[PDB]
Amino acid sequence: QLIAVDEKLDITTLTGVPEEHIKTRKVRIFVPARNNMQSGVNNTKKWKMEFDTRERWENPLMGWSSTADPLSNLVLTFSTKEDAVAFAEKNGWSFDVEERKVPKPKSKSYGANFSWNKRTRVSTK
Amino acid sequence: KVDDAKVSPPKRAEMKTSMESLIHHFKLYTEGYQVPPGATYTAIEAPKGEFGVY
Amino acid sequence: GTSVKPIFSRDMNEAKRRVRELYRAWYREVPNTVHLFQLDISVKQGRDKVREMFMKNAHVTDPRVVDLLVIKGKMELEETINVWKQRTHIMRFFHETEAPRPTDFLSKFYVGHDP
Amino acid sequence: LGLREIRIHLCQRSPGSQGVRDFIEKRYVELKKANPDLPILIRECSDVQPKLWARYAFGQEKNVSLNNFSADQVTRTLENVLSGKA
Amino acid sequence: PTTKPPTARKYIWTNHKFNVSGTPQQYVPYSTTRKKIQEWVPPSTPYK
Amino acid sequence: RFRGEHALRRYPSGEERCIACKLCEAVCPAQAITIEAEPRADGSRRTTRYDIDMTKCIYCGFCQEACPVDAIVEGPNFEFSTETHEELLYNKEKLLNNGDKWEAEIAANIQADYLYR
Amino acid sequence: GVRTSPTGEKVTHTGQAYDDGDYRRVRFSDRQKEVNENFAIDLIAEQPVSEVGSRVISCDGGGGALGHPRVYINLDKETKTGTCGYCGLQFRQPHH
Amino acid sequence: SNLIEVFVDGQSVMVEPGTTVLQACEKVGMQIPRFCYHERLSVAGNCRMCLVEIEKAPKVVAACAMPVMKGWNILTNSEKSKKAREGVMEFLLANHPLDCPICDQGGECDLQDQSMMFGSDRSRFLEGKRAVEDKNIGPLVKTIMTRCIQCTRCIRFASEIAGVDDLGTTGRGNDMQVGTYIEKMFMSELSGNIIDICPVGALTSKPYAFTARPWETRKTESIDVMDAVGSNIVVSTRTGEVMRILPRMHEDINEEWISDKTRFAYDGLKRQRLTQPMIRNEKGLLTYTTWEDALSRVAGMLQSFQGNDVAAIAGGLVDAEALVALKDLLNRVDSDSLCTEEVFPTAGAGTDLRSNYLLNTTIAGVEEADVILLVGTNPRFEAPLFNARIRKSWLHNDLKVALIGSPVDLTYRYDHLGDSPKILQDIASGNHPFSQILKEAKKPMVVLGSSALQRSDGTAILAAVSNIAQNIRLSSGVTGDWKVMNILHRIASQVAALDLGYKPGVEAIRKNPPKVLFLLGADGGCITRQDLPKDCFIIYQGHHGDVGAPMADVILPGAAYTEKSATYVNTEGRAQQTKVAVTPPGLAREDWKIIRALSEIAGMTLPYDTLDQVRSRLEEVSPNLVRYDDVEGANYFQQANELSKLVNQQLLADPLVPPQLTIKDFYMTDSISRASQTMAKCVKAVTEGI
Amino acid sequence: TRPTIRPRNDVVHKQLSAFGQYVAEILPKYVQQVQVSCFNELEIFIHPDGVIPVLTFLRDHTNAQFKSLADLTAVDVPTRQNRFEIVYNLLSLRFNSRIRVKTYTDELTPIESSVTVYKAANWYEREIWDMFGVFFANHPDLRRILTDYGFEGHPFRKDFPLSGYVELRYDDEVKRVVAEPVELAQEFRKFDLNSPWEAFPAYRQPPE
Ligand code: SF4
Ligand code: SF4
Ligand code: SF4
Ligand code: SF4
Ligand code: FES
Ligand SMILES: [Mg+2]
Ligand SMILES: [Zn+2]
Repeated sequence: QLIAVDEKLDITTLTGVPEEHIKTRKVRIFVPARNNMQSGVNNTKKWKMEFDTRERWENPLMGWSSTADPLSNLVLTFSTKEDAVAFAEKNGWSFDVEERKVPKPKSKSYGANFSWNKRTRVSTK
Repeated sequence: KVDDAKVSPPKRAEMKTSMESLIHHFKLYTEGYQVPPGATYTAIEAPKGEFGVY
Repeated sequence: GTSVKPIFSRDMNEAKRRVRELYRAWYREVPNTVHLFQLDISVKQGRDKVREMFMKNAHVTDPRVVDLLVIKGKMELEETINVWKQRTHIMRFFHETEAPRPTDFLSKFYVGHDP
Repeated sequence: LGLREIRIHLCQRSPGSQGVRDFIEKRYVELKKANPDLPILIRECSDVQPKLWARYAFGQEKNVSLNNFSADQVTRTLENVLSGKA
Repeated sequence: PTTKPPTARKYIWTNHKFNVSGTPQQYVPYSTTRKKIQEWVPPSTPYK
Repeated sequence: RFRGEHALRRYPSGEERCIACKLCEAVCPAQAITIEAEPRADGSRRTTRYDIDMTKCIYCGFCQEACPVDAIVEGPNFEFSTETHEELLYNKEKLLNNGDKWEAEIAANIQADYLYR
Repeated sequence: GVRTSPTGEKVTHTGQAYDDGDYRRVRFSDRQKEVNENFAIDLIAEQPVSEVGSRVISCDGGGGALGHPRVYINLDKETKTGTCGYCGLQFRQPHH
Repeated sequence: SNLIEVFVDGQSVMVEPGTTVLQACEKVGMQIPRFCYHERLSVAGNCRMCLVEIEKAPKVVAACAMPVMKGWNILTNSEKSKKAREGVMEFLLANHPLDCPICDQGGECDLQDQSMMFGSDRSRFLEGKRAVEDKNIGPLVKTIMTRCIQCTRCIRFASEIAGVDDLGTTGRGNDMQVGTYIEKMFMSELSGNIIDICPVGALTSKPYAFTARPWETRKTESIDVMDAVGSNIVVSTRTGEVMRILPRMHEDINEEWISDKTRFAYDGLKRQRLTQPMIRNEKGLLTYTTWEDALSRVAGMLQSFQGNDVAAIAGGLVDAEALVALKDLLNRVDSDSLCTEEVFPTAGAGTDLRSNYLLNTTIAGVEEADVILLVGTNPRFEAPLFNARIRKSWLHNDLKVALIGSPVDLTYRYDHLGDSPKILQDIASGNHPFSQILKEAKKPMVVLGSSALQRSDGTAILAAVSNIAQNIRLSSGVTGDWKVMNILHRIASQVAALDLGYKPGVEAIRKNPPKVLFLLGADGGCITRQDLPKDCFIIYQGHHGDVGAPMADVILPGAAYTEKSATYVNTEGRAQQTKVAVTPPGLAREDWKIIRALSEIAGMTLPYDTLDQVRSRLEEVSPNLVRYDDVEGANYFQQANELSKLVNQQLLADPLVPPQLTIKDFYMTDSISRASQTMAKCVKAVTEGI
Repeated sequence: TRPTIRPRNDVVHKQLSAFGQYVAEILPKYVQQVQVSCFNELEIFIHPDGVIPVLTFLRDHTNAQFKSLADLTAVDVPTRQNRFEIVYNLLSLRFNSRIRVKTYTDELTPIESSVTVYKAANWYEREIWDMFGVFFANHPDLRRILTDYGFEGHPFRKDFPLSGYVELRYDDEVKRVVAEPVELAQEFRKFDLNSPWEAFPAYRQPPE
């Protein structure tokens, strides 16, 4: 049979994550903005979760870039904002949510290029 | 190798001679080819037994 | 209702009984661990560490989470009893080579950017 | 003891903030010209509740709720704040 | 190489060196890039 | 076709072949290559950092397949054991010295295989 | 084209040299700083400019498929030379 | 209503009349290939990559320029469409140079990606390629014309968005080229956007050249602080270093562009930075020291003095968190002398009402007005994106624009009334034809710049402008919620400071010269040591070495806007937050953390310990600062007008003159852009062509 | 279409579809979906309660006889309410065929051990528990198989970092190997490779 729990989901004690990387982290739930160098929109369909940027310093040897936080590369993918919120909440991380930005529809008119009295007329093609 | 430059890299002379070959070489060695979504279990008769990849 | 199924326990009372049984087993085992692994700690230190490990997650109210925690504790006890573990594994519970990390605002401000 | 600033947090279209809205629309100008050198900061709350903040010397401040108050009530409590009482 | 000599280049070493690890001629690595952030230099003259 | 110690090559005039396209850095399966670049004083596209961690490298030869100008190669040398770990972290000067040291053999090896590539 | 620094350290083609204050110079004590002797900028500056009789010229770096990708260079600017973006060789049209 | 039904691959879509085939296709999530079509630019139709097959139609149509018709069945993946794409890509690649390994566009190239996704995988072109000569159009945009695919995107952007007609085509057929036909630098406050719009490596960033590849960079989304527009941006970083700045689309604000100072002055952050605490030694020279020593000296001098003696000045790049922390710290000392360099009139309502000092109409509201009056403002340089929105409304909505001030060039034709401020009174009293013009306008806007409030008679000016707005609201009645009254700010920290209760201006310092001064990023040079008594203690907290640093006794290094999660308030009143891209260099710290640590040392410790607690404090002081995209607020124009009509100071007989008269004075305005070498190159290029 | 494109076998596709219909008819209590891929692989989606009956039927039925467990593993999809996907790969020697059985679970719900059905499953279940944290009920001896003794976390989860949280080194003062928080001389460099242009129209999702 069933037991009918009435608590809130909390799996933090089972994930093995150190206490520092649970309470002091702030994840961001957002849809990435389109790269302004390209017109494609295929990279703005899903939701992303990433952690706050921590310190990076120069290696004394070779001058490479060193890090001390293990979550500097972790990025998750979600179908909806609610799924990401649920994941972050059950993992114990505090989060910020940014609402999805959509380009508003525009009214395009090729004939407006040659208007008789409007300022839309184009001097060159 | 398969004569499909969107999967297999072109020859070096083609990459250094024609535009399409250079573009495909660049993209295959930086991003790599995209594989359509799906899942397979493929198994061969390896010398130690059945060797498979899901 | 929430329509959930258990692992072992139906409510928190059975889970607490399992926790007490695991605590008894670990408390009994500590002196043998000190003898077999040739640890330089005392039995009191080992039992204090066991109590601290138990208290680290004393805030859990989900019986399923408590059940899984007890299963993991039994796994660790089985590793300790059979000597699969080595002296380094036992001594990792004490963090002997880690310098203390200060917790007040001023020291954190002095050392670096991390909050 | 020495008042330095007055802050009112009233929401734009909540029913409970109607009294504070009416007070600001009617009697705020008179209070402002009566105290031409007193900062009375009007700011907007979210859906929680209305409030009024009063700041004194050396960083001391306390807040009084204005929920469901009418214009008369908010004028009353505000002029209690602007005198050496409460 | 007697019958088939290699191509001559101005940059090819004229003197071969063997494995110099463990000697004072051993290679020591270092960063080959310049400074990233330049600091502000305070003025050298008094202010009052 | 043997894959050995890495080297950086030059054109017959002495100008470097590498143009900082970073294809080798992108394709490297071990993330063993680190590159930085900027316009040279004469406007050329050249690197300021070209490091290969040889204790990260798996010697797969992907970098020399990806290179479009044959700038980075795996040369025939295989006897380069060291006495310290730091001697196996190559920077650009070390790789250019290796290229100048082994070019006479590297060019002949390339002449014998480029028709299979 | 190696020139020495005030501390005696050789200056690399990239221009990196340790400052007097810097402690990292200790790694070169009882050892040496590896510096390549052939500055490619000075070597490519030595090459003569080719003169051709067309507005467009092609460069592949020499050696056919052993050079760089083949590119075409415009030579209309009379007060300049066309430079290959891969090789650095220069071309021009006969003037004066 | 008037929606019609069309089918994209057999799926029914209801669309408005005049909708193009491309828009109908994207209504169901299918993006058509494109090179010359940009949704914010005029349709060209030249590339021919968007050709698709309509069912039962023998000829393919250009999806970017063809209006959909009822009952049409677009076939985006048919054989004819695919073959058209392959042929067009083949023609595009025939003359393209083999430049990908040396091209900065490589890895983020539309030509590359669309060749991979819609073209063939090999070539059958067996001829020689063309090669065109390069052009010089300034120190900002690198030009390599051989890569040009003749999209004509740059020409259309220059004509329509930037208002500059310097770009065009010369010659015909294969020989046709894009350029200026003469040596002329395409210099504009928005010129750097042609790099983004160009789909190939023909136009690229010159400061960015050869430094990074797109797959390497890590993207951080934050806000621009170089003005009060608050443009949304993306910070590209690699291995702990800022590489470049890119626009991030925000329809209400910037939309898809950023100004050249926003794009190119990031190099300023790299040089002249404060990295360690500094104090004065025996010889009066600044000497490196630890955090503890400097904090102890500042705390001692802060405990030594109380009340009016302690004072502070906030600069142009300060965030809300640090402002509220400094305000709390000085309030604990019983000080109220917390001031900003930018002056706002304090008469009447002053800072009490939020509407008095904000752009009430908002940036997106410019697209609805038909008459806008600008007084003492140079929008093109002060708020380039706001000027761009004004030009967009001028072009697409026939917006009528009038200016009061010196006849600056705004890139669009406006009506010049004059520069004498008497015209303000003539319009207010109804004795001006433009008063009648405003009377008849349905959605009028009046915009007064903050640069005209810097004069001695600026307060009177505010009253005069307000009188005009009252007359408009009276004669034209109430249109509902239109908010004719507006103020255009040029400083990123000004509105947040005003919200916090900071005293606008700096006159309180002059009338009560203090002994302990706090310079929070104040580099405007408004107060020297002449205006202060001798042996005065001056503390500077900032990130750069500029006007305010060498005059201080203790230096506390802070973090720039790329190195912290900070709150900034827009001219409209919208509150936006930044994100950490790279940590502060050396020993520099977060500003609010520095102030909180100093408060702990001085004994008057502040309650908040984490950033969330500081933002809770910000909510306590002003709740609008934690609503991170809200821009709607109540309007109290009537009360402000009442309180503003009781003081009658006279105007000045000095024509209004904008601080930046010409383009050269646009580039270097603040601490970061003064340390930028790219901005210096731009200034040199505009002052002399060569 | 001839030289470079993989050939498709229609006869095999028909047989697998018919057998999937057969299995779905016989066990309606547990089968939620039956699928056959275009490269001829058959999948069966079941309810977690039917793990044992379905596997037993597929092993013991005369028309099935999948007597060998080829592979058993898990896949983590964090966007799903049931995080984990359990995949069984079975091979039939009698009929020279392969089949795949799938089910789902979350972090707190155990799955029945399939050890009684297959002897081979004992190690696979241990690996699933070690790498993902999925608990299997009635396992003969469930414990870590691949990770170090006392290792904390489940490394195959998407949320777990690639380099982990701790490293090992030898310490001379305590004269043993010690564990400390990971610090890296060179941080792993994250690449953003995905193209902003769609690759495969046949898999396009509705725009919601
Ligand atoms: S051989 Fe392979 S692993 Fe080594 S550097 Fe080249 S690409 Fe990287
Ligand atoms: S070595 Fe070759 S592949 Fe690597 S950056 Fe240089 S030119 Fe590109
Ligand atoms: S712009 Fe042309 S040369 Fe540059 S990466 Fe794209 S296709 Fe290659
Ligand atoms: S420079 Fe760029 S935007 Fe202008 S025509 Fe050429 S490809 Fe198009
Ligand atoms: S996008 Fe339609 S012709 Fe260019
Ligand atoms: Mg471009
Ligand atoms: Zn060349």
